[PDB]
Amino acid sequence: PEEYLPNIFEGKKGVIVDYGCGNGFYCKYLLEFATKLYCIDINVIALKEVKEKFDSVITLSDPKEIPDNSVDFILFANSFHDMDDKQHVISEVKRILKDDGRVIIIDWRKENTGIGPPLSIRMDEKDYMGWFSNFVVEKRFNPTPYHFGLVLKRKTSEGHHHHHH
Amino acid sequence: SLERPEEYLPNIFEGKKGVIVDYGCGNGFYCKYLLEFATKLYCIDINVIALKEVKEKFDSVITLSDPKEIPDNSVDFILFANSFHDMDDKQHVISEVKRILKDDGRVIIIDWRKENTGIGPPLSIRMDEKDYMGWFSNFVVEKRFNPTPYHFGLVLKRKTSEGHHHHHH
Ligand SMILES: [Zn+2]
Ligand SMILES: [Zn+2]
Ligand SMILES: [Zn+2]
Ligand SMILES: [Zn+2]
Ligand SMILES: [Zn+2]
Ligand SMILES: [Zn+2]
Repeated sequence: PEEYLPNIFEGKKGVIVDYGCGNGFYCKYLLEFATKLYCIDINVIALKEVKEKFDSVITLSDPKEIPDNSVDFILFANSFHDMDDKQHVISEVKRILKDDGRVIIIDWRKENTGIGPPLSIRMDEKDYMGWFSNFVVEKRFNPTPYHFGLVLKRKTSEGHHHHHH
Repeated sequence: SLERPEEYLPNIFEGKKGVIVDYGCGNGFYCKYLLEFATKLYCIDINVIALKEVKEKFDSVITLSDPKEIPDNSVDFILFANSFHDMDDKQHVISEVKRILKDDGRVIIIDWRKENTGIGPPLSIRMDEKDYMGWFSNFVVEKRFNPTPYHFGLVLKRKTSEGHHHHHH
């Protein structure tokens, strides 16, 4: 995790959102790069466990109170596939992310791996880029043999720019 | 500046730097004074642009439309500075005040006296001590102070309770 994360945040420390933190695994690895760190999760127990370890982290049930055009990186570590309200999620990601921000996807490979979650709930790159349709992949990486990783960025737009700042 | 908060805030906060909430922060007047005392500072206001101006000037401040995302039993001081009397959902506000405040937390009220002082908001919308304690009825006044000659000021603590303590921690 040290193996791959620094490559991604190496250049630019900033406002990070751990979107669907559950486990709380990735938080310690994000704190080193974070001016502010938000952890968002619908599960209240999971949020308590994080507040108990890490007092500086802003815990939220939902991204509503994250200001518009304020976020540098959003991480979905194994979290998006079973998240509720995927449309609302994508819509909030677009609102909170700066024009120059990045979305980081880490999820299980769409293969029988033996461990990890049920195969029917798993998504692959092509599935992610259906939901994240205003984005394009900028890098790929391999967190473990059973996972994949994307770093995503907004499609360059020429139309109007209605994204509020 | 009619209000000179350097003259009464320190006496309140001195012993006890901590988690503070400016509830109805509006103007954002009190923020610089509260920053020198807050381990965390939350600013709450329904007015979306008022919050914007607070964000533009004070980046450590956590701005919220509402106190929902503030954790249970996590707060030391809550300030209501000229803000309760016209606040929406007063019973929802008291309820949230009770949920987020610690057992030993304090509520600070500053508001306009309920007489015609010429300056200030219309006399009809104003509340005195007695009005405040109808809303903050699980609390008692611990100290009183006079921020200005047109304002009153209270420091409030929770009533001591013999019974159950259902307040989640
Ligand atoms: Zn715990
Ligand atoms: Zn829904
Ligand atoms: Zn934009
Ligand atoms: Zn402004
Ligand atoms: Zn209402
Ligand atoms: Zn309690």
